[PDB]
Amino acid sequence: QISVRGLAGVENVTELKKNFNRHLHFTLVKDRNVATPRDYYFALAHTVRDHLVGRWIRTQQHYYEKDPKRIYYLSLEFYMGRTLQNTMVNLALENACDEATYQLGLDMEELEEIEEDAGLGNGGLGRLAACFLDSMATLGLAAYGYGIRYEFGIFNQKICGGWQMEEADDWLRYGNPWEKARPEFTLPVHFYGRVEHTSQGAKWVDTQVVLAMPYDTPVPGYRNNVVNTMRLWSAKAPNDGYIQAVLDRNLAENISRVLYPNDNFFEGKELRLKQEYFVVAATLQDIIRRFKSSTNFDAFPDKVAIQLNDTHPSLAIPELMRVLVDLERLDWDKAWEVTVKTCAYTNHTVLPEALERWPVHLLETLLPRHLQIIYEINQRFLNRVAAAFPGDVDRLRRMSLVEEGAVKRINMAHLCIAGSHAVNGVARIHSEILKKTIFKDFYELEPHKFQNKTNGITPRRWLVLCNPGLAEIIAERIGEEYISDLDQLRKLLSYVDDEAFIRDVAKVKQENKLKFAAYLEREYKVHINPNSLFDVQVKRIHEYKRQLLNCLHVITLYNRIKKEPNKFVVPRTVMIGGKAAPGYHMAKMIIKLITAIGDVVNHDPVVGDRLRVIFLENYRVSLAEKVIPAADLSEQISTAGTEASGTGNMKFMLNGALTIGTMDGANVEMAEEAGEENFFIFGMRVEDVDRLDQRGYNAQEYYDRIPELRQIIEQLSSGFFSPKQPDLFKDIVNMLMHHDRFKVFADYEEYVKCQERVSALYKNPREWTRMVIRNIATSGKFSSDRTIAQYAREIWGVEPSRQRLPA
Amino acid sequence: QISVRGLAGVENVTELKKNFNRHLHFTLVKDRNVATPRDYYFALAHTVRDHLVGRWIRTQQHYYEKDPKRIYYLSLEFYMGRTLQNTMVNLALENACDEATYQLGLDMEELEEIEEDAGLGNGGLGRLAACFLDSMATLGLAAYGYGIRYEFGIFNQKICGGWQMEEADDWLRYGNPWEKARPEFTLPVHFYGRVEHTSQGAKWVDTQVVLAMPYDTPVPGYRNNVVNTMRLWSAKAPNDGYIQAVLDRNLAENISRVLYPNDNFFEGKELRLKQEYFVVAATLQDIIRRFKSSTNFDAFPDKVAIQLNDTHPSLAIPELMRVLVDLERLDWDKAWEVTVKTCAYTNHTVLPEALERWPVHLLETLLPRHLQIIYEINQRFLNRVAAAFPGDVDRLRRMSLVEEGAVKRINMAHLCIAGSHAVNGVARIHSEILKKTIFKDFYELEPHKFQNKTNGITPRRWLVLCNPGLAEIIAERIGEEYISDLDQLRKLLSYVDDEAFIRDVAKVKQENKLKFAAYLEREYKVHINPNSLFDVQVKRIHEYKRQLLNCLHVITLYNRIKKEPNKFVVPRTVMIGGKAAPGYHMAKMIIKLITAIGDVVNHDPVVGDRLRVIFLENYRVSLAEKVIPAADLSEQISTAGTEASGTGNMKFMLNGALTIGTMDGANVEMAEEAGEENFFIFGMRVEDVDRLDQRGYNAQEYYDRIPELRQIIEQLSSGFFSPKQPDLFKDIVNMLMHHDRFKVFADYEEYVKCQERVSALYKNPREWTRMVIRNIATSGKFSSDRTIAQYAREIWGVEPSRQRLPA
Ligand SMILES: OC[C@H]1O[C@@H](c2cc(O)ccc2O)[C@H](O)[C@@H](O)[C@@H]1O
Ligand SMILES: OC[C@H]1O[C@@H](c2cc(O)ccc2O)[C@H](O)[C@@H](O)[C@@H]1O
Ligand SMILES: *Cc1c(COP(=O)(O)O)cnc(C)c1O
Ligand SMILES: *Cc1c(COP(=O)(O)O)cnc(C)c1O
Repeated sequence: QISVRGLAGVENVTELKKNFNRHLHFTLVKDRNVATPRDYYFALAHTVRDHLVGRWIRTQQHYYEKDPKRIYYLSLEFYMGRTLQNTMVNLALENACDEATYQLGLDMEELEEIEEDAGLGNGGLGRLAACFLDSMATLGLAAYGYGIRYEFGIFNQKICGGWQMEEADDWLRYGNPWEKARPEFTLPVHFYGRVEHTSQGAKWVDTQVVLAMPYDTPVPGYRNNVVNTMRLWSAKAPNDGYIQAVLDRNLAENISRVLYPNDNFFEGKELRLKQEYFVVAATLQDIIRRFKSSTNFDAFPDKVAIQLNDTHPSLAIPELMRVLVDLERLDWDKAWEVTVKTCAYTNHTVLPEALERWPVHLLETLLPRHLQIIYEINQRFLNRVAAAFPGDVDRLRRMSLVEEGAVKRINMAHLCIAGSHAVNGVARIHSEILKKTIFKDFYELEPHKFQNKTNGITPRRWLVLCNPGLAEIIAERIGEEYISDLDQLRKLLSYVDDEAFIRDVAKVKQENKLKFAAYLEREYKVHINPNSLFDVQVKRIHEYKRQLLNCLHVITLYNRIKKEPNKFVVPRTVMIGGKAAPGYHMAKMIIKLITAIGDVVNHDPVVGDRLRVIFLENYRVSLAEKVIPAADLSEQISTAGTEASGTGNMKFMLNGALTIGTMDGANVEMAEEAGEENFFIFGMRVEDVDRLDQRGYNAQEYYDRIPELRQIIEQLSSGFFSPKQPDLFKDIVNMLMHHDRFKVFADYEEYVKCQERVSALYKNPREWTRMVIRNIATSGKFSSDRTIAQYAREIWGVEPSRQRLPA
Repeated sequence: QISVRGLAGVENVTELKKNFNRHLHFTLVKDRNVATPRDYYFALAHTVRDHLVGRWIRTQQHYYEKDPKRIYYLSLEFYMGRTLQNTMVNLALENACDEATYQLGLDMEELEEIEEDAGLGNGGLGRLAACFLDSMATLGLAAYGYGIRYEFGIFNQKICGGWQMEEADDWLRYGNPWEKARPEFTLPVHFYGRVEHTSQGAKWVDTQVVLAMPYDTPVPGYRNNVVNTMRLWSAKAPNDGYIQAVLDRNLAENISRVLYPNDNFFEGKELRLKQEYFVVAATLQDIIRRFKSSTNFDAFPDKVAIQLNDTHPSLAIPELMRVLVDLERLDWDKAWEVTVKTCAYTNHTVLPEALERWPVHLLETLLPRHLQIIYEINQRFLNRVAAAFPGDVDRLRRMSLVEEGAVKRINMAHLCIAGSHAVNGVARIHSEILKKTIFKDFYELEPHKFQNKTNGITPRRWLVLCNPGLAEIIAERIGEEYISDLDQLRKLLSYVDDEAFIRDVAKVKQENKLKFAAYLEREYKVHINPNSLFDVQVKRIHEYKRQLLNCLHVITLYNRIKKEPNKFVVPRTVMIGGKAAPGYHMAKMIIKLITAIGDVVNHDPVVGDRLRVIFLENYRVSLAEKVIPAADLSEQISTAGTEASGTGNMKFMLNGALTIGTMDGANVEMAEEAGEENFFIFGMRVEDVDRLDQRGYNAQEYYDRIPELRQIIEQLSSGFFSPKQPDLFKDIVNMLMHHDRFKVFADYEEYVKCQERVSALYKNPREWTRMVIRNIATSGKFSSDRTIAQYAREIWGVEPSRQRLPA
């Protein structure tokens, strides 16, 4: 047992054991003679859950009595991962439960692996919402996460013949012990219909009704006895030939059936629009209901803050207006004032293919009243623009919420800026780019609205939970206060020359690598050398993230070895993992390329154990918790200006891996905090990318001047990596040579050179670890607690608290 | 008084004072009432000189008794600089003399400034010979420096209208107290004539005779009581209408009149050839004379080692053969064996315009016998090549000592390789380049001959003498042993975190900068800001050294300031100094450009004291001793592969300045010793340069893709820096754009970026100094004591000794 894992008191261990047996008997209806590991997992989950209830009920009762300003975080994604360990950590029950299960003759680690990941998200945006809920609870904010309870989350990825195969993520199959259905709070949501203009106001009639049933999941703060709520809505058909009518109920319930598996890509499908309005409509009614139970809505913004995670829940703006104007009968101007002061919008990308632009004909059929409200909002907004910039007709066209052309569309991002009192980017460089390019016109009109809130990650799940060994050696030196005040890691700088510490940090990493190297053989049949440098790139597969650049390097290393076999080179295990969106052809071709390279490299006798290429299958939160602690090198090589922030980069930094990356997103602030000398930065900066675009990017030029690059392209083209199918990678080569939007070749030389400097430092164990300590010691700024404290003070207008609520 | 400067004993101070007064009276024939500072300088010089005599006579007597192997270093250049302080340092008389002169009411520092530099050299090659003599004496080797006593050394440089003006360096005007004329050892040297082939051997007859009169100068080792000799020959006409015949004696004496002012450039003038044979002929007779007084010449190589400093003294090979064969009557094969085992050759450059290729018609008229011997050597050599590489006729052509064509020439470098048992480069990268390119054929034939001997500098003149403050704070921590065992500076690494040391190192530098900033106003009328970063590039003006790249950066800094005047930038004083060879037009245009930039930059009100451009006039050894200790940034930016070694770079490193440079010459080994992280490396490596040449260097490409570079070129072309003469710099621009052999534009971007990282570190005083300490601490390898110990053991076959000879 380690200190950070809490006390294993005699009274508590005894209590846990009896409650465990009580649940196994009464709850699971089983006896030790027929119970399986899954049954044991559930008995434990129910036991731990019992400890949350008391705090959950009192926290909510507390908010009712004190009536603080409530924070509503609306998101279509909450990438939660597993809940058992995180709950034990936040309640300081980990050692007690470890001990109790030990005494019952069970291995708690084994049971934890049985829990299904709650994969209600795609990647960064979804996991950010999850980290935020943890921090909001840890900072004592009266916050509520609101989203959709998808029956099927992100698909489970299977690799067949080196190709990605998708299969339904039936995460609710065995039940979810963490959620509590609240059928009594079911609310109606309207679709279609038409608008009627009577004497006293407009009415939305003849609508199709879909019920929204909420499921509440507890969100415990870190050892402060605060337990907030994440409310997820489930679609249900109202109860009102016969057989077919009953079977068609599934049409309405399909709304909460599956999570769209696109990350950073907009797909204008009706079902997706229905999901977006569904979460918005149910949530707002719940918000208003709670408010009226605290009617002049003038105080609404003083009691309510609604944070829009990207534009997905943007309909909250016109829906709030609809309710205040049509139902509460407030005048437009009063309603608009309340709406703007209540809403805030967070942008997460600048890529054009990711911005939401809904066809007017769709909103026209599905939400006729909202379209009218949007036109009105647009009308009044453009009048403000016209008055501020008289005669600038092109500005009017550029700022309009309505986009003209082949098919009229509504720019949801413009709608969010107009209807929010605050708009923020997620990293300094990203926020600046927003003001300089994408939202320049809006920034000129209302400079005060634009802010920055650099992303962060929770040190609970991303350090204590996944890397106990590191959290322990750190605690031994500076105590445990850093877990909820990560800035204290700075105190570790005074140990950079401490021989003992250096030895421990290195030891922890080695243990993590052995543990992971073992895991890889266990549940996947792959052997790797634990002494090699663990070079990993895990994140969704996308061209802008440039897994292809990583591939080029790997192939370069291979060609160099084959060129001079008996020459020494630092051993490396190159691990790449991530899912590709089902309809993203190029993403799927890249995965194939990666496995294809592995097929060649991993079986070349001459390479030996000096180079290994492994594709990490089904990358997800639970897997991230395993690979990150075991990494030595973190690949964050997106083309400068494309990765808004990135969060995986922060996880790696906090866990003892060095970073090789471009000056993109949060990498810039990370390098700034640790010192550029302690980072492996390379490639074009944003400015260099623009210059190249002015000039015109011609990949052929690099192909002609770099022999090693040429050799690689010719290997791909000739079928060196695809014997049976010589032209298998023709699309990739064609893209790289003629239409590479991300300039892979432009950063190749500097990337390869930078990688050489990495290998050089790895040869000096002591100095590599010392640099590691300098990174870990300055990763404090990247805690989501800092991020949330900034949102709270600069946007929501509430003060975070570290005060413990009574037991 | 500081410790490293020795003891100021009461008996010695009293003795020095009386001897000072004795010389002022009896030697200078003056009294205190009419004595000027110069008279005082001479009284002091004679007093210090008296202390050398006893040791000088005993050292030579010692070599006579013990009869060790003698080392003869032949060089046409010995860039000695001043001798007074160096002598006091090596005899540990500095404090005593400081005290004694103080008591007589005189400032010793003032008197030292009166001594004329012995400028018998151009640059690096000449100063290397000087450092070598110091180290050979310090290592107790029986070594003799042999050269020419030029009446006029390197010209004194005057800047008029921003242009270089040359004026005779009449360094002997007031007399040289250090030398001792030895008219009794005068030797005859022959020129012209013809060859007669009699029965028993060939005879060189009807020659013109020129006498060689030697002047001996003492070379004291560091506190070991060893005093070696530097013998310099002076040309004298034999004593045998009347008036004109007497006046024409000057024709013969013109041989030792002036030093050719070319550095790294071959000028095939007859007078230069006469100088080369003159030093060789007189020296060899002296060597043989001394040997016969120690006749089977089989032991000659066991008692004699002749080191050829470049090809300038290459005629030593055929001259030795001439003497052994024609005069001593040894058979050719025996004579050749002795010659090869006796001679060793050091190459100092790979630039084609620097290699000596003498026209056959000149050697034919001036040295008919030597030409015959050279043909014979060539003949027998090519027979060896033919036998080793049968049928390779092109190799025969490439290796021939005789070059065919428009005008037959003799490749002196090929002659040296054939007639020497050892050939060495002066830095690892240079030595490798010799084996891979320039002398590849020779390396293949005789791989054993090729070696490397990385250059070094003497820590006596280049640390103790010019930077007493630094030598003192170092001695305070690790003692004084490092002065003759520089590797001990490593011990300073354990003080890199020592707050006291950091403060002292920084303090010493600040004092040096104040001292120099003051000097600049004193004897030159220029004011500078002592708080700015001292950015200096001092060395001979040449295109390969790329002072032009430095200029481009300076202009860039200026344009950036003018662009954003109120933006903060680290203040800089950019100092550039160096002489241009009289006939090197481009070199003279670069000097003009530098002063022209200064004229604009230094008088722009907006720049203020943030940027200053100063051209250091008349750069020479005595000036180097002043600027180097005061530098913060050392510019060593030659195009990769062109600077064989460089030595100025080492001086700066030993004196606390950081280095920004290319991976050229010794810079590579310096970075390797200190760690690349503690060096500011940038630009193309040798390999990148070759790739560019394969491809074809097109400067226009850089001009088109870099706006800042374009702006600079257009400023130069339009006359921005030359109002009255708008096209004044047309030649420079034309060269840069169409025929730049050194690829200035190719390294511009990376250079400017690297300079930004320098400015960034300078903003952090503590970390800049810590990096400085890491440099100084690892500069040990660059002591000429290490270099000479390697020559001694690996080439000359003698063991260095640190044993003190009796008083
Ligand atoms: O802000 C959390 C992360 O959100 C990511 C994201 C943005 C979207 O518009 C859609 C999906 C998605 O995962 C950005 O790519 C990351 O850079 C950023 O760190
Ligand atoms: O070896 C001492 C230095 O000799 C220099 C030199 C070489 C020549 O062939 C002629 C003159 C001259 O000064 C090289 O340029 C330096 O790189 C080298 O460090
Ligand atoms: C942290 C995380 C991400 C975000 O990673 P980036 O590299 O910033 O894209 C995506 N997926 C999972 C499962 C994560 O844990
Ligand atoms: C050391 C020295 C040199 C050689 O300098 P580099 O930069 O190596 O060319 C030339 N001249 C003088 C006066 C020197 O002291």
